[PDB]
Amino acid sequence: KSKAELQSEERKRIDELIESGKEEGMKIDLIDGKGRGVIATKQFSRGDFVVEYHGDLIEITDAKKREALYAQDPSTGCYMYYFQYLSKTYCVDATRETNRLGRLINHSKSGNCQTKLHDIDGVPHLILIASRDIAAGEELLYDYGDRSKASIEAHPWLKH
Amino acid sequence: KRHRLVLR
Ligand SMILES: C[S@@+](CC[C@H](N)C(=O)[O-])C[C@H]1O[C@@H](n2cnc3c(N)ncnc32)[C@H](O)[C@@H]1O
Repeated sequence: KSKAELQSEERKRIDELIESGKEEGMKIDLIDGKGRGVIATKQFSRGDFVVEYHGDLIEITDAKKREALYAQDPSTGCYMYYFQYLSKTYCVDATRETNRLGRLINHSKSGNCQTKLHDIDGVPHLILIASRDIAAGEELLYDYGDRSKASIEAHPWLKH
Repeated sequence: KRHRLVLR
C-alpha cells in the first residue's frame, strides 16, 4: 500500500476508537498513594491507542472561570488539561465524575503513555498513545507537564 | 492550591 493509503486507514481506525468510546484493555484500581488509577489488563505495543482524555472541551477564558469556581471547594480535584490547537488555547475539563477512564490516569515523568492531539473534522481530541510496550498489570501513567513552583510545592509527586 | 495538566 502507498504511505497515504496506510495513513488514511490508520486515521479512520483512530477516529472510530474515539467515536465509539471503546475503552478496552484497562481497569480501575486503587494505586498506593495515588487514589484511583488505571491498570492495563492486556498487553499494549508501542504506538497503540490507549484511551481519550475525555471531558468537556472549552476555551481558555471559560476554563479560567471554572478554575475560580473549583477553587472555592478544596475537596474538588484537578482534571483540567490545557493545550493549543491552531492559534487558540483550549482545555479538556474532566472534573465531572463520569465512567470515562482517561481522567483517572496518574502522573509520572517516566511513564508509559504520551498525549497527542488528534483532530476530527476540525474538532481537537486529546488521546493517550502507548510510548513503549506495556505489560498487563502495569499502571498507566503520563507526564502531566505542570512545572510550576507553586504546583510542585502543593503536589510534591509532580517532581517525579 | 490546584495544579494543571498541560500538553507541551
Ligand atoms: C487526573 S486525577 C487522576 C485520578 C485520581 N488519582 C483520582 O483518584 O481521581 C489527578 C490527581 O491524581 C492524583 N495523582 C496523580 N498522579 C499522582 C502521583 N504520581 N502521586 C500521587 N498522586 C497522584 C493527585 O491527587 C492528582 O491531583
